[PDB]
Amino acid sequence: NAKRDRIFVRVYNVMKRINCFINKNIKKSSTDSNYQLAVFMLMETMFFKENETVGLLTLKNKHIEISPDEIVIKFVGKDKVSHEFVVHKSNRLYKPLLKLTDDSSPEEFLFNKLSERKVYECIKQFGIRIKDLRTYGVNYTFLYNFWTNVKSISPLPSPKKLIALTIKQTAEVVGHTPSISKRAYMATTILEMVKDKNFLDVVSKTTFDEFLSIVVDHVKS
Repeated sequence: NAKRDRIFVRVYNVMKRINCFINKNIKKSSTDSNYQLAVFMLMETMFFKENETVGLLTLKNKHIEISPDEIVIKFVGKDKVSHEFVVHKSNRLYKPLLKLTDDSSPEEFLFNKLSERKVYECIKQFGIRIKDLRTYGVNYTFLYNFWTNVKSISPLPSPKKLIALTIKQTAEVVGHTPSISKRAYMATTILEMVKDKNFLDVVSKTTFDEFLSIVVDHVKS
């Protein structure tokens, strides 16, 4: 598919762009609305909807537990969408989020100099809408699990069972079974690379970045 190839490839590159922006702005003090973008941008793209977007900007400094080796973030977006993820000391987020946290203001929002308009516009100015980042994430999650499968499972399941296992894992990971258009685009894409006799054998020795690149090289061609 022409369209989906274009987008996947577009985001793989756009992501490279948002990461430079990040490494620019995180050096920018704290109070900077742009330093606050770079921190939120880091939080977004590091997906490892609209509802929970609210809760994050509705994130109070008093729900951000901070300790020597971790930071536990807690929010509730429209009842059901309640979460409590953690950030480990080593992870890219810990320090900028440590610097962003103001403990002298428990009831004020972490991302106080940002909101709906601020974030949304940033990302879109990168050449991709929200949607583009979301489907990309599921494609990234599918490729990650697929990758993870080929190096952990010996002997290998074979193209159809490997693919089916990866979709199931991505549904378990992302929380829901992705669209049929999405599953179809990823299974096909994978069945077409599998036509190469050494594809799987090489993937079993790639790092995830070598692999993701091999996949962009293919989609781009």
